[PDB]
Amino acid sequence: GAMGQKAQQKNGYQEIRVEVMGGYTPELIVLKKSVPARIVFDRKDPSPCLDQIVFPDFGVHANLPMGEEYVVEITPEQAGEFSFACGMNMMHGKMIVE
Repeated sequence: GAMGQKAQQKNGYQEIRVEVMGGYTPELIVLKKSVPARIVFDRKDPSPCLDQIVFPDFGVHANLPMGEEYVVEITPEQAGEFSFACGMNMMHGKMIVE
């Protein structure tokens, strides 16, 4: 039942809305390669483990505003299995670049 979510392809860039409520809604986000992609993190739950988000495969660390959405713009120049989480051995977020 662990199905992934495909991001929407816009005019030259991709976008995906990740509903943050007790965890990450889209367990695995699928995106293309060599294309600018933005991840929209909508904070619905004021969970402490969801206060900050860091991409260990991109080197991007940002904070999420409660009651609002924070977008992370990245450029996947390599095809493979990527991931995102908060802290270390916690949360669950995967990304697949074609």
